[PDB]
Amino acid sequence: KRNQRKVLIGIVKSTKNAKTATVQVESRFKHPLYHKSVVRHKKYQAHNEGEVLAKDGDKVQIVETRPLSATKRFRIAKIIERA
Amino acid sequence: NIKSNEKRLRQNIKRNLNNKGQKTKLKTNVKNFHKEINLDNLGNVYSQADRLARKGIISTNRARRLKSRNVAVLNKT
Amino acid sequence: MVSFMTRLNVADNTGAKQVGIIKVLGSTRKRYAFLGDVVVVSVKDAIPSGMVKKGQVLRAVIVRTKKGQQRKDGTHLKFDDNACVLIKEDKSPRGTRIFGPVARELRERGYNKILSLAVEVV
Amino acid sequence: MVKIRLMRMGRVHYPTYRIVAVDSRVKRDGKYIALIGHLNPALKENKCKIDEAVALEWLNKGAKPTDTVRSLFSQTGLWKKFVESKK
RNA sequence: CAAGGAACUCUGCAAAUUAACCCCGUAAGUUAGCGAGAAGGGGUGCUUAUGUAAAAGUAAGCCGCAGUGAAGAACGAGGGG
RNA sequence: UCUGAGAGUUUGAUCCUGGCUCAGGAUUAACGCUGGCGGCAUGCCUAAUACAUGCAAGUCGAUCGAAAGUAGUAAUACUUUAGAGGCGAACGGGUGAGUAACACGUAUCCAAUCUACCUUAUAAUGGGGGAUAACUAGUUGAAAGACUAGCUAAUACCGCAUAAGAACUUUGGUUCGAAUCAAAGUUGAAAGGACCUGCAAGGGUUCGUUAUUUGAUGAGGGUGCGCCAUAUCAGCUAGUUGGUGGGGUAACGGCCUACCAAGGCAAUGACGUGUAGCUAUGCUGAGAAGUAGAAUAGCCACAAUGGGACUGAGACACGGCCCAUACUCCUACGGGAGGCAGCAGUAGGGAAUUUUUCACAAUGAGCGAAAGCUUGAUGGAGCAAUGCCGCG
RNA sequence: UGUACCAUUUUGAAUAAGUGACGACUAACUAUGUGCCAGCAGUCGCGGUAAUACAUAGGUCGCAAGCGUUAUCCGGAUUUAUUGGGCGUAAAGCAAGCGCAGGCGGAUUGAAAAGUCUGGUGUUAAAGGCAGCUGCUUAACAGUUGUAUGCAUUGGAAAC
Repeated sequence: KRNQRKVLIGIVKSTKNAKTATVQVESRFKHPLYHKSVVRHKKYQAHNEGEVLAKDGDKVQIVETRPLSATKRFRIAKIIERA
Repeated sequence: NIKSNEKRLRQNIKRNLNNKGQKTKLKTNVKNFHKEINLDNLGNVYSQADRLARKGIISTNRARRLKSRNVAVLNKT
Repeated sequence: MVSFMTRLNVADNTGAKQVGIIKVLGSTRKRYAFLGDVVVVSVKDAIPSGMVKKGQVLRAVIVRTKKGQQRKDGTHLKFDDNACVLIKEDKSPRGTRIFGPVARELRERGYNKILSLAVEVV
Repeated sequence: MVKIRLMRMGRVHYPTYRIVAVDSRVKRDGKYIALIGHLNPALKENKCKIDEAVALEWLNKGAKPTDTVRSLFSQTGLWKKFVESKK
């Protein structure tokens, strides 16, 4: 089983769009020449299958997959509890 | 212009006509299968698709996809 | 029957989209230019990259007429617009290509360069 | 068809070929997959050493030698270790 | 009233164009109210079906050169005193 | 283990802040002067401006018939293919206009893909039909031709028989949507050429055909991260966001479609502006790195300009087709033809960047069992002090 | 392509040198003429009747089949200061305050482990750069082998 995965913990902003949720990710990277460390946001997309209704504050995990549609590209893999 | 292109201009036309004639009879058989549904009609459709599946007129994956979507409506029962 | 101060289309590649009559030539009080008759004109609308700027005065040969004119053999040719070509003082157009059909009565007067460059003479 | 061909890597008047495992639809002296020894077809008396390692793999998963490559495959004994292991 | 379209003339005077309803679309400028119906375009007839409470609306079809088929409906743009 | 040089210049004179300039290399360089040779490399950066002219991918008779020609009394044998047919034509050449983005570098997944020639291995390479080039006759034009009616053969096409396993669904159970099994139903496969043998019967060899099972290979799709300036660019976007049914596509997918909702991106810079092919690399620097993307190589885009689609497995095709646009050329006024950013060469610009040169001898590619053919790819020669090096 | 090359092969010093500067920076100095005029110039600046700066002559030196000038890139330039700059008087602290976002932020214990460190694996085309070597009569040059770098993934560590 040689398919790869990107385990990136995110945060669900809003699923107002029907059965589709918006997740936010914070990757920490070193600035190329200043050597300082900064963390940036990059919103991602995963559609609600219906198992759990993620409200505000739900932070989950994401796995790769085929292109499900334009601007909707990844699917949920593992869900972590609220806070 | 170079000689070895207008010769191909002659050869292509007749097989273009032949392939169009085959494509349209595929299409009319498929229409026949929509207007009435039975095993015999779709079996004719399978055979007629496999005729071109031997050659490169229709892409073979197209043939399989269409016959799959036809067995899909066969599966109404 | 193109007359004095008659804006009319242009039928070559000089870029002279809209041109008006300024005087009909050949005699006093001509007041009419049938097929073939040479007129002087003044370009009132052109294309930016044209060999003739706006406001020049030039002589032109009419080719197409809306009113038409009876021909000798009985036929009566008639177009649906007014056209011309931009000649340069002997017989030759200021352009290289001619758009649309051109009448035949230009054959006798001269202008054989136009008929050579014409797409289809009628 | 992936073809074992010649690549004239060298100065003027001095060809110096590295034997190449390159596809048919590739120009001369272009990018390839694996390297096959080299050649200096001006110096004689075994100036034509070849790796013998991945060339046999290429032949065993599809490869087409050429006449100048036929020559090199002849003396070194590639045929007597290839066509018999074929069976 | 054919062709031309202000060449008339002291001046587009007079005459000519647009015109109703519905639908797109509307600039510069401004005292922020306006400009503005700005400008510039599209549809209307009949029949069936679908329309909803009526009708507008929508789909299909038919006819004529033409479908507020007649009658009644704003011609604008730019600059200046 | 690598390696870091300064100097002149504001003052009556001094220290400092600070700017300018020079001492070092490098060029797709050019200009002035001078100029002997050899070797190596390089030689439009301006106009992806327009082009006189010649050559740039054709091959195959052991595919076909037929034609022409030669030996032959004849039978026959040999040479070429105008045409039909096989492959090649999509590689190889050139240029960098466009493109600020999954275009490129790079790491990946394709449970989303396909891939003829090449590769392991298997089943068969049966029998019919109907057609058409060429030819002839005619119409018709100087020709390009075009059209009209008969004639043909094939490895051109089309049915038919049986499918080893496939292809797709039906049924049963297996494993962590994939894969494998069992049974059923439907369905589709060829082409023969040359040769040996064989009195024959028939058997076989080489070249060829289809269906199959691994691959090699190539192309395509998607994502990560990186990959310009500009806020004297604040909102941008309505197939845009998401779902449903269908179609479509090699495959995923608002890609399209009929229905529903208004959503989505955006200061961590959306949208816009201008800029630019990206990368390896070259020059410089000790270095962090600054800088151009030369020759060359991987990837990308293009073929007068703009669209469309056939065929091909692979093109939306640099010297294929249709259409339109612009330009040019030829003509017998009836009509046509073309797309030098291929190699040379011309015109213009520029200050400036070369021979209308030879050969497949070698690599190669393509075809052809084989002889062999084409190659302005390539290899060579001519020119240039343009650069590096050596010798006078 | 009789090609390079070889061969006591023929003759013969015969068949071949220019270029820039000379006040300093920066090695190289005298004379004649000109006399704020002609002209020079990268910077400082030279000449209004003794000019080592202008023009020439002689001489000298710096390169040399190339020498100079112009144009572009990096350096020197720490003159964009991450390595590697300052803000009283030399350019530079907003007139001051309340303050969202963001940046940074006391001590102690545990966990996870993104960063952080190290282990393996894969990968990062050739040429080119570096070093060795080989072959060109030797460098110019051609070729061989070795040589970095980054990323993904995987085993750990657990100071911060």
